Formats: sequence, C-alpha cells, structure tokens
Amino acid sequence: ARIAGVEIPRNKRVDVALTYIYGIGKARAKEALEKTGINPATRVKDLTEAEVVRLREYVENTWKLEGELRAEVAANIKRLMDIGCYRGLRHRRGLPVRGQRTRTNARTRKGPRKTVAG
Amino acid sequence: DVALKRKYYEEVRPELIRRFGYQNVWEVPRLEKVVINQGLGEAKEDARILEKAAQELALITGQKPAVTRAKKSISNFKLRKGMPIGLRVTLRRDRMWIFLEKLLNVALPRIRDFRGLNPNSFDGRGNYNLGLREQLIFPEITYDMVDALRGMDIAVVTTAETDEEARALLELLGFPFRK
Amino acid sequence: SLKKGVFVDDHLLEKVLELNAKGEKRLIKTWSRRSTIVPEMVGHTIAVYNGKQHVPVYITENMVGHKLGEFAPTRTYRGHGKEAKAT
Amino acid sequence: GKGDRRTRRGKIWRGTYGKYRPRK
Amino acid sequence: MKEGIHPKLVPARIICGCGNVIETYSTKPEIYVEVCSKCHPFYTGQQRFVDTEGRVERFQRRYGDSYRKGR
RNA sequence: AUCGCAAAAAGGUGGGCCCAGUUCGGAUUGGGGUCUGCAACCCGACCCCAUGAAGCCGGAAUCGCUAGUAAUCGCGGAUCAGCC
RNA sequence: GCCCGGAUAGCUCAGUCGGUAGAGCAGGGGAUUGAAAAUCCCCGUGUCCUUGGUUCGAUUCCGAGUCCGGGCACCA
RNA sequence: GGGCGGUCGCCUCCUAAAAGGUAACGGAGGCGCCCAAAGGUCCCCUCAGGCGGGACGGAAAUCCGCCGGAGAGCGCAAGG
Ligand SMILES: [Mg+2]
Ligand SMILES: [Mg+2]
Ligand SMILES: [Mg+2]
Ligand SMILES: [Mg+2]
Ligand SMILES: [Mg+2]
Ligand SMILES: [Mg+2]
Repeated sequence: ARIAGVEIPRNKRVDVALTYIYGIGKARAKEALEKTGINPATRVKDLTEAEVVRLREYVENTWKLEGELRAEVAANIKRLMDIGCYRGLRHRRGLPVRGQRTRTNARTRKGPRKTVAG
Repeated sequence: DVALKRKYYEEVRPELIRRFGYQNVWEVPRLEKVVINQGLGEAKEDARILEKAAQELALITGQKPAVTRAKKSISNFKLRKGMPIGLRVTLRRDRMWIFLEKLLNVALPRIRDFRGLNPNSFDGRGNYNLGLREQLIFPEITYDMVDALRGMDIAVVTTAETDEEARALLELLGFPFRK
Repeated sequence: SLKKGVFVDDHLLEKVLELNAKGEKRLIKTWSRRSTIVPEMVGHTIAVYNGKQHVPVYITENMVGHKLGEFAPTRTYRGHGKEAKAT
Repeated sequence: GKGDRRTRRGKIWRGTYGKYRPRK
Repeated sequence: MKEGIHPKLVPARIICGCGNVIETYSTKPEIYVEVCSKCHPFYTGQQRFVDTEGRVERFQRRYGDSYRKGR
C-alpha cells in the first residue's frame, strides 16, 4: 500500500497513515477522503489497489515540494532579517522568539540543562 | 546519437561568425572534454571504500569512474597513502553528449537555488568549472543510494583563449546568466 | 491575525508622511510600533524609538504584509553564565 | 486533551470553537 | 570500449514534458513535470507564494489622499 | 428563578486507531483570513491551517489523602474587552 | 632455552573451578541534617594479554607465544 | 698530568692545503636495520610549487588549464 508521500506508516487506518504525510494533516486527511468516498474507518492496506495509486496526484498540485517548505522554515528567518534585524539574533541564539520566559518553562529551543559553571 | 546536434551545428558554427571568431575552420571555439569529479564530497564517507558511486554513477551515465589514490600523509585531515579516494572521470566521446544533454536539460530546473549560476566562474584558457551543488534529488534517479548530500563537480572545457570566447559559446548553448 | 483596518495611531498616522507633500530630508521621528509603519512612503529612513532609544529604521523593499513588531532591540543580551546559583 | 491545539475539550479550556468544528 | 562493468545503457523513453526529451539513453523514464519549465531566459516562472499573490487591502493606498495633511 | 445562559462528562447498545516512541501524546513556528477593543504586536483568545522535539511510570524516601476521601471529567464569577 | 603460575576503565581491584559481571577519585547539582561535615544517591573511562579451537555462547575453558617474574641451566 | 665525565666499531660533510691519504677530548649528524616486494624484465606517465577557479574546502584532501627542466620524490641521517 504505497502512499502519496514518502514516509510510510506501515499499513494503518486511512485517518492515520495518510495523515503524517508532509503537506497533509488532520483537516486534510479528514476532508481529502470524504470527498473521494473512502470510509475513514478503513485501512490503507484494505484500500482498493487502484485507490493506492490514484490518490497520489491530488496531493502534489498546489503546495511546494517536500523539503522545500522545510527549507522555507530556515529561509523565512533569512528574509525577515532583510537589514539584519534584531529578530534574527532573537532566532540564532537558541531560544523561543515569541517572548516566553526562559529561566523556567520554555526549555525547548535552549539546550536541555547544557551549560553552567557556578 | 543525435541529441540537440542541430543546436550544436547551426546555432554555434554560423553564430560564431560576423561577431566573434577569426572565421577560419578550427579556431571557432568548440568542446574538447568535460571532466566530472566526485572528490568524496566533504570527507571520507566510510573507513573502507565501498565503490557504489560507480554503480549509481554508472546508472546516471552508464560508465564506471576511476577511483584514484591520495597524496602524501599530511594527517591533519587523517590523510593517508593508498586506499583510493578519487572518483574522477572524463569520458570524452559522443557519450559525453549522451549525459551532457541529459544534465543540460534536467539540472537547471528541478533543483532549488537562485535562478542559474555564475557568469564569473570562467577561468583562463576557457575550461569553466560550473559547479552544481548536489543533484541527488531529481537527476531522475528516484532516491537510489541516499547516503549523504553527496554532490559532484563538472568542468566543461572549451578550446579558445578568452572568457568572451567561451562566453561566446556556453549561454548560446544554453547556460543561464548573472547567477 | 491582522484585520481589514490597518491601524496607525492618530498621534502618528499622517505626521510621519510629511515627505509626500514636497520632499525633505530622510528622517522623521515617530514613536510607536504597535501602530503600523506607514506604507505611503518607501525607500527612505524613518526615525523611531526602537525600544532602547530613538534610533531609525531603514526598509529595503522586502515588506508586503510583514509586521514591524519584530524591530525592538532593548534586551542587550551579551551571553550566558553569570548566575551565582543555589540562592 | 486540554493543552492541545484542537480536541473536544481543547476548545472548552481555551475559550472558542474551531473553524472546522463550529458551534452547531 | 571495455565491455564489462560498463553497462549497455538500455533504451527507455522519458514522458516528454517540455518538447521531446533527449532520447532513449538511460533507463530512468520518469520526471516530475516540465523538463524545461520555461524557455530559459527565465520569463518569470512564478507560482505566487507568500509574496504579492494577495494584493487586495495591503500594498495599497488607504486612509484618504496622498497625505498633503503632513505639515 | 422558566423563556437562556451550557454542554452537564465518561452516558454511544459506535465504526475503528492492532504490542508500535505509534491520531496516546505534544510546544517553539512565518504568512493569510474575524476581532470584543484607540490598538494586539515584543504584552488578543490561539480559530481550521503549518507542524508535531520530549515521554513506556524515575533514583538517596518523600508527601495532599480514613469511606462520599483521592482522582480525570462538568459550571459560573472578580476587578471583567480578550484574557496573561 | 624446557618446566611453573597471569596480565581486566588515569589508578588498581570485586572474577570462572564453561550459562556472571565492576565498585572507589580533580566532577556537577542533588531526600537528608532547622540552610553546617558527607555518612549516603545518579555518575566520565572492559580488544578481561595477541590470536586458533570442545562450546548455546565467551565478560570466564584449552594450544603456541609478543607481555612481566622466581627457580633451573647454557653461553663457543 | 691522573682521577670524575665523554669515547672505543661502521657511514656522511667539513677541517683536509683543486690527484689519493691526512691528526686533535675539532664542528654537525645517523646505524647495529628493513623489502616477496621497496627485486628482475617488458610496457605507459613525468614531479614539487605558483596563478585562475570549486561544493563542501585551514591558506594543504580531490579536479581542470597555463607557467614550471628539475627547487619534489628515490625506506632511513648527510653527500653525489
Ligand atoms: Mg512521525
Ligand atoms: Mg523519543
Ligand atoms: Mg471563565
Ligand atoms: Mg682531497
Ligand atoms: Mg692537495
Ligand atoms: Mg627498483
């Protein structure tokens, strides 16, 4: 049961294995199947072997290719520092950039308990 | 056999007349050889040599590249003698145009950068390394042997002297301009 | 989450746009960033209280719908360390 | 879950319903 | 020649995206789409991303005249 | 006090997500659309979207709990526009 | 050179009588004790001598010795 | 002067006076080996560097073109 994307979640429900394809999520794997007529409680393995291959072109029409928008994750950070703004070194110093507290909670983009001397 | 040879013969040979050239028969610029190299990518992909880039490279152009040796053991980059690391190939024939017409038409799209490459990469005596980045995503290979980014390096060597006489050829053959 | 009404402060809406009448020097002193930067004039330098002090901003034609609210240097964070923990 | 972006009660804990899950 | 490791490069036909592809040399017949994608003086092959696809109610002139009220 | 607040929650006689670091699970993310509001950024709820890093019950023995007591679940205020 | 017993983590060591394995330091913070010492707790370091073979294996058995010692000779 | 210290054999350069030799407790250094190929024959190629570039690349990895007549290399110190 080949998929529209690249990483195969090994023969699960059509709400599950079709979802975590890049470019697809809950509100795209939920509405992309009810238009085509597939019952969302069925398996990807128990799909029709023609529905294996003809549900692939519908995903690759509009949004930009897998890895390219993931490169736009790093490229939007580049274009926001068009003059080298302060938000650029808000990003490139390893911290959340919304404005969370960073002594306690929001320990994510910081390295977890990495560097202190005392 | 014939692959864009009409653009090779009547878009080059009379186009290099009335504005370029000394208009005799052989000093009109042409292609001698186009070398292609791997150069390990960044560093040694493995401790022991694996010889699979000859297999996917023999898939993309259908020929084996020679795995050549290394220089003196400077050992700052764990440099050593023997256990060859070269992966160089020239392969000048009509087989040159067999692959060069493929990558001539498939590599300018289907990889994402700024639109094209440098017109400042010309060198003396007209030998022009072009220097693509990776192309293991869409050289119509379908993700075969995805070990690393693992690019390659191309130099299309002309015949004539100046950068305006190789520049006379190459974007009339179909290269981009101003990056 | 921006809306159909792109608000600029009435203190600072058209008192930044004195350039478009005749054309003058490339600096004018506005205050706010919660108000939208003016889209009428482009290419010039707009003086602003940038969070720490009145230092200007200069656009280079990269803004289409981008918010100016990412322009606020006042936390001059030199680096990590200097804690003196367990207290 | 409460702290999720969209669940049943994730609209309740955060205040409003969703653009795919409306009131009625 | 050196018949051996060097394969025969068996013919296979590519799906003819932007005109006729350079013909049957390699056994890799599949592209994504659009062999050339343009005539290559790069005639603005845009797909209208995050930049000016939405040009209504922004990058426009609102809130009155050309701001004569300044001084 | 009915009229309407609100949806009371597992009530589902449900189809399934099949031992999975996995639709169990999850934040930081840059663009668009609605604001109650002078105004929401860096100080709107976070609304379908992008995307989902961490986690399989923890160590030297702690600490709220004696039968309607824990425990998820369910409701409103109070300065109150969101709500921090 | 015959014969005798062995080489385990900066340091040295718990071993098998073939189916096991490491604890201690210049180390950071840690229930502790009413915030004091560290009693006590996670923790930075196994070709178990080089190699061949009964063997389900080898972190352990056996054969040659390269690694170091005592006795025993022998050295024109 | 003896003792203390250093040395006792072989090789390289100078001292060493344009044949060879030639001393000092004169100066500068190596050796008690190693290669089944680091040997013989046959057949191909010419090095190290500098310049112009590259996709990573230290200014040295790998590739192309020009200049470069031996400044590289020839297992090991020095000489030819
Ligand atoms: Mg996943
Ligand atoms: Mg994990
Ligand atoms: Mg409330
Ligand atoms: Mg003499
Ligand atoms: Mg003489
Ligand atoms: Mg020889």
